[PDB]
Amino acid sequence: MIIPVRCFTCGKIVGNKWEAYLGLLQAEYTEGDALDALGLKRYCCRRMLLAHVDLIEKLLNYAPL
Amino acid sequence: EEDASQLIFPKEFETAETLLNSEVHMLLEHRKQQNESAEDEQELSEVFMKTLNYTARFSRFKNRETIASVRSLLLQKKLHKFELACLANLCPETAEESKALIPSLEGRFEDEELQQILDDIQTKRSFQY
Amino acid sequence: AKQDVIEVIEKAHNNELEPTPGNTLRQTFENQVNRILNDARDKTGSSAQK
Amino acid sequence: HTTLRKVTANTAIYYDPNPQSTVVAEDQEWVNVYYEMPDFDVARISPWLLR
Amino acid sequence: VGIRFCQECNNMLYPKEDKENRILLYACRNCDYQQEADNSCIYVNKITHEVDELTQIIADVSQDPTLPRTEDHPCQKCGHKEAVFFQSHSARAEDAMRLYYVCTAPHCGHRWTE
Amino acid sequence: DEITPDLWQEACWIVISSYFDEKGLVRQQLDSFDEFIQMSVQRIVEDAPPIDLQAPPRYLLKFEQIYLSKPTHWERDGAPSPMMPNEARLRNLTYSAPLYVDITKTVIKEGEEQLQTQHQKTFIGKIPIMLRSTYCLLNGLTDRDLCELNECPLDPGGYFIINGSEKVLIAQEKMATNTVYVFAKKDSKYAYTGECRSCLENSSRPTSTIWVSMLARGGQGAKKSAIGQRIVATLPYIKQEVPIIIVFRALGFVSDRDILEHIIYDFEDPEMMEMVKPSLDEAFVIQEQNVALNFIGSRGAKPGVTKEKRIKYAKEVLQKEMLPHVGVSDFCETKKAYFLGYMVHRLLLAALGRRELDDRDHYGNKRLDLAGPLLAFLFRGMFKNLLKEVRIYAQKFIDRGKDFNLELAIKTRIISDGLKYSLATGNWGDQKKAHQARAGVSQVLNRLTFASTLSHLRRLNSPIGRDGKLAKPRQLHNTLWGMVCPAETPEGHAVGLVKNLALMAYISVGSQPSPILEFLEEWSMENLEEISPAAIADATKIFVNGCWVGIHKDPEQLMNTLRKLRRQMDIIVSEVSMIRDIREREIRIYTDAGRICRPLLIVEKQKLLLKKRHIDQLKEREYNNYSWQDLVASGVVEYIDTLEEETVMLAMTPDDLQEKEVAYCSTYTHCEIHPSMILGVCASIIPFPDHNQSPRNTYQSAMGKQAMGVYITNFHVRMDTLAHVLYYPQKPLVTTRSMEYLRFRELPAGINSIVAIASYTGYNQEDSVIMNRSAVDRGFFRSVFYRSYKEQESKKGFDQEEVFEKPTRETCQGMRHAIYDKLDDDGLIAPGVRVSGDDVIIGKTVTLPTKRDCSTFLRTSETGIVDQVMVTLNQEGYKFCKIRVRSVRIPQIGDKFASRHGQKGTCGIQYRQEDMPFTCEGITPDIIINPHAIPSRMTIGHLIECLQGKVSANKGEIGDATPFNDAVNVQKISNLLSDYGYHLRGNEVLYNGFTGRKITSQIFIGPTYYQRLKHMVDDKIHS
Amino acid sequence: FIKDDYGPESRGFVENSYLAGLTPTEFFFHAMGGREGLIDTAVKTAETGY
Ligand SMILES: [Zn+2]
Ligand SMILES: [Zn+2]
Ligand SMILES: [Zn+2]
Repeated sequence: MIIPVRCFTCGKIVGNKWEAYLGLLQAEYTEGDALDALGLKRYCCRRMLLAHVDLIEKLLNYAPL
Repeated sequence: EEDASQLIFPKEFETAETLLNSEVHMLLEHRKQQNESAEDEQELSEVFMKTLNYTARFSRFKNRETIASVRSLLLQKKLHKFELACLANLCPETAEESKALIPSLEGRFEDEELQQILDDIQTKRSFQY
Repeated sequence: AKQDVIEVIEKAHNNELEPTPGNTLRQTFENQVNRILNDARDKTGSSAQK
Repeated sequence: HTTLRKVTANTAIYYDPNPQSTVVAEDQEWVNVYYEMPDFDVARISPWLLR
Repeated sequence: VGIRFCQECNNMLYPKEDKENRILLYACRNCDYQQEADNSCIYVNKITHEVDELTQIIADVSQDPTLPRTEDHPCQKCGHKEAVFFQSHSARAEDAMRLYYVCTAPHCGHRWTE
Repeated sequence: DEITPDLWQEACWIVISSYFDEKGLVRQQLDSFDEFIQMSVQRIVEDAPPIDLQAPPRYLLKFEQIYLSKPTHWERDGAPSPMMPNEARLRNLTYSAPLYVDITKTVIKEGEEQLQTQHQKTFIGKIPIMLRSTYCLLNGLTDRDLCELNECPLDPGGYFIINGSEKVLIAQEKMATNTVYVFAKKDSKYAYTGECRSCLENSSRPTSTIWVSMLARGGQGAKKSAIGQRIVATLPYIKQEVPIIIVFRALGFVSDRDILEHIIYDFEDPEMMEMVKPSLDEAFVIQEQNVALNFIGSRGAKPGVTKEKRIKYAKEVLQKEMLPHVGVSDFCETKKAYFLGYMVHRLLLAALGRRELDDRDHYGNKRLDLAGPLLAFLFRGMFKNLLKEVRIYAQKFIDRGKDFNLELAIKTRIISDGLKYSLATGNWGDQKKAHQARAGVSQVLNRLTFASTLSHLRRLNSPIGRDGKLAKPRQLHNTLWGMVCPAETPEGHAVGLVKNLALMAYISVGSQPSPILEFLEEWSMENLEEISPAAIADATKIFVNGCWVGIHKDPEQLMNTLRKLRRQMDIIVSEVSMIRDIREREIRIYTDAGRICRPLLIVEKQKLLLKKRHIDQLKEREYNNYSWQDLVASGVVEYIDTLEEETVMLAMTPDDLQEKEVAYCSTYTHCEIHPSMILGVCASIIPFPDHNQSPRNTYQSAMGKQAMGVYITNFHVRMDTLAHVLYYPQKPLVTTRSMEYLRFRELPAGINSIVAIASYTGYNQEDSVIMNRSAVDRGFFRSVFYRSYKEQESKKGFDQEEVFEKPTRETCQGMRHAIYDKLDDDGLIAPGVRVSGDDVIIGKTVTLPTKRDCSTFLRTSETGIVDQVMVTLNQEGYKFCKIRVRSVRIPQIGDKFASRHGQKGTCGIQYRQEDMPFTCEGITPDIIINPHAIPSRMTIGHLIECLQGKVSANKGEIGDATPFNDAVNVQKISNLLSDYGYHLRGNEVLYNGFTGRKITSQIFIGPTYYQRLKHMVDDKIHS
Repeated sequence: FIKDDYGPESRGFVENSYLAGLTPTEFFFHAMGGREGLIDTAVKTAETGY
């Protein structure tokens, strides 16, 4: 549902990078360019950000109890 | 000591003639009609009601003409009376199915002739829509 | 193989192809084309193994 | 096993009033010589044919 | 091989033979009208049925977009290069493999086989 | 101007985007129901026979109009409160709307005084409403409103909620009606079959089929051999086979020449004439029309005692029972004969071999019945019984002389329960009726995954019975191209019987043929009644829904005008299809529903009608009041059905038709937008399916449905018996363009994995896989499991009733050893309590004539925490509650993991990060698969996908997975990878975790997308 | 494909390897061949087990 805390392969933190990843996308930066800025040299971590879906956005639409 | 596959059963049932599930429904309907209106008696037993639903659900024929035609068609052959109702009630799709379900047929029926009999039953059995 | 199949098709188109005594023209044409395609797969496949 | 169907090309039922008519022109040349011998011609012959 | 209808009731004229005049005449049964037959042929039957398909091919297939078009063979009586060709559609001739050409001109409708 | 090939790749996908934006993925479900609820329901009521009651007092009851209101819930108070679709699922009640009918009765008591009363909006009953339909509460609502109602905006709908269960009406293929088909069967006593099932418009009477057979030459006899082959036609109500020639005599064509005129159009051809001669011999003795009517009535089902009755019975059978579609009145003898002659004429062509036999599997000969057409047939069953109930109820009232109130006469239960029964159990028709039922339809909607839900809605079923048995529905036919997905098919005995609709393909909703019929009259078209039979020899035949409208002198001009009208959205709708059988001089126009068709770009003079300006408007499709419908209006794109696709040329891509060194075909009529659209919902998500083996693509279709993931967004509010939701459903690195339309990107059902294909420690066989224990500890494939428990306390018996309370050991006599501290004072466990093993989660007791415990324990021994508890009142009004138990399943050695293609592989062993083979950069693969699977039970696409995934991740761009995109190539991907300091083929040097020495073989490692299948070891063992 | 076409591509000859990628026409023809195998495999197990 939400971005994982760290890469499942090595263990590098990726949750904190999600907030900056989206901010860079709207800043006219390329999809791959944003990953380099965050400091994801390994392709395993770049996977966690390049092709991630934030489903919690649609779940938050529904009102709570 | 009795087995249907080997055509062994009490000698009393030999004189009896088998009946189809759809045909029995007609007999039950005749019994139901008279009891309901002809005479003022107690309601029919639960056993009678249970078998009526079973016959109606598994009734493979609409009217008596279809039932009579199948009965006449199978009577021309050497089919045993036990197989007469069992084959019609089961309605095997193909000859191979009937022999496995009915071991007796394999004794005196070939793979080709029987297939020409089951398909005839298919042309008689009526579907809902 | 593709060119050979066309040549076989052309022969049948012009009635030049002669059916084998043990088969008819329509079936004979299907046999000749099948061998050309079947042989190509085996020949190309064998080269791949090497 | 071969039948007449596999060896026959075409068939027709023609009408010839008299035995010598042979309305079919092409076969008139060869039927004449064969028919000279009165084989089965001892009496009337039906004017039908099954060539 | 053909079929003829009488003028009285327009019914089948079965072949009948008379013993007096010894002439085959097509006579109706229900109506007394009878007419003589000049063909002297009752019917024919081609066992191999090697009937030419040119008469069967319809001239209106020129406008068909699916049928392939080849300019190698022109029409005999037109000279137009374009000509639509296809194989026999008859199941009887399915065993044989042949090509039938039809002129692509709007009104020619000529059919020929090479 | 024109679309350049360098830009066609982006342009082609833009038009497809508009098609799904306007139509959608469930348009075929909604459209058919909309037609059924808008016109078919009205037609059934309007076409109802008059109700007549007699015993002097005459009562005539007629239904004037039908009024339908939006769904509402009727409680004990009876107020018409709105009933939201979500409420239906939670309360386990059918989602439906009330049905109202206007009834007008005229009563005459022999007093020469007629008076009538008006009944406004009589409560006839109710009709289940398909979700997202015109009458649904969620039609035309913005995404914001749907969330407020606890409904997923991405959910396409198109199903019925019955008793809280979502049911989808599986389309059932049926043989097309009002069509002549000639088939050859070697088992029948006759050589050829003139089968032609004829029915009127939507349905006025039950379908009637007549087989105009032709006796085989095998039989030999004194007279049979002479005449040889004769035609025999069997009437629907005549047991014996009567000669076809006698039928025409019964119509009124006493003259024998007229019989040949209708059958033989070309008198010059003698081959066909000889075939009809023997048929005349049998019917020759019957010369008078009355004798022919007498002859037919002799073998009738119920022959009349008197001679005159036989003629009347035959007259009614031929007029009404026979060929209902061509004519139902008493002045259609000429029209009926012409159609009958055509059937014989069609038989003659097939017998002589000049016409090819109709293909059994041809989808043009098969019609698809959706929820609309299916429910339309069902609605007649209850409505017909509804009149009987009114008649029977009034019968006892009428004979007594007193008027009968209508409120009691109309039965609501039959209409309500009648539709609800079959839609729930799945057995069509009436179980009271003594006939065999139809099982397998209205199945439980598969909500395991969003892709599975989409596939189920578009699911198709092959015909059953004689039609399916004779044909080969399992075998894949050529007609499925672009209409039914070839790869997608369930694996097992029922392989190929169940299929899925193609993405772009949709089934015709249906339309009235009246506008088309009127169009022909004003043009050169001439009806049969006006012309003589001799004019049919040269002209072309025109058919409208299988009806003999009449021949046309010039076929080319009319079709060109007809084509223009279709492209211009004139009186002829784009849905309508016109078929031009050039080889047979037959023009067939079909307007009935159930016709599967797909859009196709129109090509004129080897030039696409779709220009750059059209794409430019589509690029700005939003805020410009431009949609897909505009494209059809401009005539750039139209719809082609299976029959019209028969005589329509297609081009794969514009590059094929623009120019070629050797012209394969210089006359292209239509061009496919993109070939990949042939794939279905489950097949579309597969990259490089062409690179993949056909069985593997079919295998994935089954695995894809079984994959666990986020099925919808509003999962928390709803309660489902089985629902698996993934912790981190991540969109794939390699995605197909069609994936966007499926919305699988928004709701994926898998997690990518850096898969190194190697044989590590020999713990993975052909069917196995090795995981990374450290990765799972970080949430590699973990998912939640939801099981909903339902229970209601109902007063079934006056003496004994169910109640909800704590089953105390003292007050309760019979009980099972378990912990009862979990239950609260109300007998329901509150949310947030951990439950493990055998534990009571809901308290229920029966006051038997002291109470006996009948509570419900956990189905399995799994340890879970209750998520939410719901208390409601069922339809009967009794207290009813639902509770969802939530458990967390950690992937282990017994779980089955499957790639996007290939056979599922169980996790042979889990290894820690240290034990896994690390590369030079320190990247331990998340999953290791057996290399020996790749050869046979796997595809090279896995290696290509790994290569694409490595490039996609390294370059930070989502790869394109178009099956037939020439831009993407293995060599091109390899070159891109080499630019990022990686092997062009993706091979890497992996250092063994146990021993640090380099492995001699360089392993191939890449981020391959993977999905977790529902099959888990915990479920099996816990059972 | 044009009417009455007996060429390699028209009749289902697949000249492209899995690695190279099959043409749209070949993909459907490949599916038809694979479908027959699945049907045969499904019935083969049922008959052989009997
Ligand atoms: Zn990482
Ligand atoms: Zn006459
Ligand atoms: Zn010409």
